[PDB]
Amino acid sequence: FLEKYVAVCQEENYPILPEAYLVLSRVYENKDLNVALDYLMKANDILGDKANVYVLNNLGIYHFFRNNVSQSSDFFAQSLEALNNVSPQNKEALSITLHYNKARVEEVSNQSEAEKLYSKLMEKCPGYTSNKIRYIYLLALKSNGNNYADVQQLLDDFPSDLEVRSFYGWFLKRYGRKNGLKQDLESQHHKDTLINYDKHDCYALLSLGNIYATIAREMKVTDQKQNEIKRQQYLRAAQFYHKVLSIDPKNIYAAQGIAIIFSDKERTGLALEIFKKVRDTVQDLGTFINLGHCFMEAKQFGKAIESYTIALEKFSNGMDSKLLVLIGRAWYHRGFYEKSMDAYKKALEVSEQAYQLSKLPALRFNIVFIQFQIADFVKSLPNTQRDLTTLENALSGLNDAIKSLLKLAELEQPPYPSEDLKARATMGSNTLRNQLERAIQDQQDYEMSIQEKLRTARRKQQLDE
Amino acid sequence: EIASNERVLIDHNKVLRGLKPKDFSSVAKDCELRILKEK
Amino acid sequence: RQDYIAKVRYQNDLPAPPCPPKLLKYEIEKEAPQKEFLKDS
Amino acid sequence: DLMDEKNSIKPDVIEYAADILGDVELQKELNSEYEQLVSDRKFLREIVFVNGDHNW
Amino acid sequence: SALFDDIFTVQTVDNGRYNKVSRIIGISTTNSAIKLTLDINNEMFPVSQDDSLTVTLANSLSLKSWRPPKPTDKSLADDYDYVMFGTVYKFEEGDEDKIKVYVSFGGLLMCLEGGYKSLASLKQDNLYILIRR
Repeated sequence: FLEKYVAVCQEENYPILPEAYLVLSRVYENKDLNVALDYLMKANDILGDKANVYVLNNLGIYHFFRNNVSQSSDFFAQSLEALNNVSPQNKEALSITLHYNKARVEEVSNQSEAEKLYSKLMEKCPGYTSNKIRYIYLLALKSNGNNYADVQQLLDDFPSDLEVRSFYGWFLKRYGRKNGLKQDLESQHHKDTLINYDKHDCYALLSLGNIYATIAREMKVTDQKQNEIKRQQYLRAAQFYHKVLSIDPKNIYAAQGIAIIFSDKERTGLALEIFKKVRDTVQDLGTFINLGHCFMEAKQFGKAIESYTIALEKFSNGMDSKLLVLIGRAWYHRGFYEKSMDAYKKALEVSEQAYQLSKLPALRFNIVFIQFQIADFVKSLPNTQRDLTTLENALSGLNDAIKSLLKLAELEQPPYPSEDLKARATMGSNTLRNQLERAIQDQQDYEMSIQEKLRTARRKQQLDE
Repeated sequence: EIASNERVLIDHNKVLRGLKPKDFSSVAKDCELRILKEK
Repeated sequence: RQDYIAKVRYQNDLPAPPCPPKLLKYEIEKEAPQKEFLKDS
Repeated sequence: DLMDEKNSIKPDVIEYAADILGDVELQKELNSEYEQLVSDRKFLREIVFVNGDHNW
Repeated sequence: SALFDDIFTVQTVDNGRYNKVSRIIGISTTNSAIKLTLDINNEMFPVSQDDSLTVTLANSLSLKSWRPPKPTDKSLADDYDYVMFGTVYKFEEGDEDKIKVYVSFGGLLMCLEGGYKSLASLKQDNLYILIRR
C-alpha cells in the first residue's frame, strides 16, 4: 500500500509524505536494512532543514551497521548539533541516548573516550544498565578480569536484567578457574535465571549445554554405566540446543554444539556438514579450527592444512603456537599416510618455527619424533627414490634428536617418562644410525656406477666418430 | 521514557541472523531424529 | 604411545553481549501523535 | 640425448627411466632416427616443397 | 562426497550478446590466485557485481536414464540454489602450481584456475557445480 501510495503521488506530482518513508524504513528494519536506509535518506532529502534527531540517529546507526564509520560519525555529529533544538522534556533522555551512541562509536575507535563518556553518563544517570555493562566489560578487558566484585555488584543491582545476567555468566565462564569459584555456580545461576525469569533465553540454555558438555567430556569412562551417564549429560545438552532451535532455528551456536556432540559420538559426516554450513554463515577462528579438526577426523589432511593455514593467516597472523602445532600434525599425517617427504620437511620447518617462537619441551619432543620418523621413512625408501643430501640431513636430524632426547630426559617433568625417552634413544642409536650409514654407502656406490657408465659411454662414442 | 523510546535493531534470539539469515530446520529435524530418538 | 603431542579442544565459547546503539522511535511510532495525525481535517 | 640429463626423456613418462642413461646401442638407434628425420627435412625442403607449404 | 569448496566475489558480469547467459569472474576470498570464470543462466539465478557466492564441486549428488526427482528422496542439491552438470574436457597440467580445469555444462563453459593442492581431486570425467547465495 505504501509503494502504491508513492507511485500514485509521483504520477500526480504531489509532495510525498516523509512519514510513509519512515514507516517503510521501520517495516524494512526486519527485512532489508539497505531499503530502509535508502527510504530514510529519501525522507531526509524531502525534509531538508526539517530533519529531526531520531532520523539522524537512525541514519548513523544504519551506517554503523554498514561499517560506514565516517558517514556514521558525520550523522552522529549532525544529530548532536540538532540536539540543541530538542524540547526540554525529552532533552535529557535524548542526550543520554546520543552520548551512549557516541560512546559506542568511541569504543569501536578508541576505548579512552568511550570510558570518559561512560563515566559521564554513569554520573548523569546511574540507573542505566548497558552503560554499566559496557564500562565493567572494558574494565575487565583492561584488568584481565580482576573486577569480579564489580561484576557481582552489577548482578546484585539488576538481578532481573537478562543482559546483566548474561554478562555475569560470560565473566564466570571466562575467569572461573582464575577466580577459584565453584564450577556449578554458573550452572545454578543459569538454572535460576531460566526457572524464575525466562525459560526461553537461548544464551543461558547454550551456557548450560556447554557446561554439561564439559562435565561429560571430563567425566572418566570405565564401563557401560559411565558411558550411559555421559550420554545422558550429552542428551541434556542436546535437549538444551534443541530448545534453542525451537526458539530460533537460525542459531549457529546450537548447531555448533550439536556438531561437537556428534564429533564426540564419532558422527563425522553430520558434524562436517554442520561446520561447513556454519562457515558459509559466519567466518571466525573457531569455525576454521573445528573444520580442521573434523577434516583430521575425516582423514582429509590437505583440506585440514588449508583450513588451518587460512585460520592462522586470517586471525592468528602467524603468532599462535597451537595452530602451528595443528599444521605440523596435519602435515605429518599426510606424509605418513601418503609417503611424501616434502610433507615431512614442511612439518619439521613449521615445528622448528613454533619452537623458536616458544622453546617448550613438548615441541622439542615433537621435533625429535618428526626427525625419527623422517629417518625411518628415508631408510625405508629405496636408493633410486632418495639422494645423498636427504640422507645427510636425516642423519644430522637423528643426531640432534638423540641429543635433544637426552636433554629432555634430564628435565623435571617431561611430557613422556624419561625411561621411555632413553629407551627410544638407545634403540635408534643402536640400529637406525648404522642403517642410515649403509644407505649412504649404497647411494654413493649407485652414483659412482652412474658416473662410470656416463664417462665410459662418451669415449666409445668418440672412438666410433 | 528512555525504555519506551529505545528500540533495538536486532532481537536477542535473532542477533545471530543479522543482515543474512539462514535456516537450519533440516539440521534440527536430523538432530531430533538421531539424538533424542537415537537407539 | 610416544608420538606427536597435540591437543584438540573445540571452541564454542559464547561472545560477550554487543550492546549496540539503540534506535530512536519516530513521532509516528507513538499512539497519541498517530491519533492527532490520522484525525487531521 | 641419453647422455645429457636435461635433454633426455622425462622420468615420469617412462617406468624404465633409471636404466636408460649411458646406453650406446640405444643412443645409436636414436641417432639413426634423427639422421633419417634430418634427411626427410632436407628432401622435403629442397626438392619437393621449396616455398615451405606443408598442408597437402 | 564433495571435491572442492570456496567462496568467491564477483569482479565482473559480462552479459555480451546473450540475454539469458552471463559470464562472471570471481576470486576466492580465502586463497588468492584461485580464479573462477563461469557462464550462468540469468533468468533462474541472477547475480550482481561484488556478490558473494559459495561454489562447491562434486562428482555425485548422493548422500543411467534421468527421471524427475521424487519429493521423498533427498540429495546434496537441496542445500543450494543453482546446480549444473557438465563434463571435463581439459585438465591442464601447466606451471609449477598453475592448474586449469575446463568444464562444459551443455555449452556453458567454466574455467577454474588454481594450485595443484586444491584442484588435485578434480581429475574426473563429470562434475556437478553447486552454487549458494
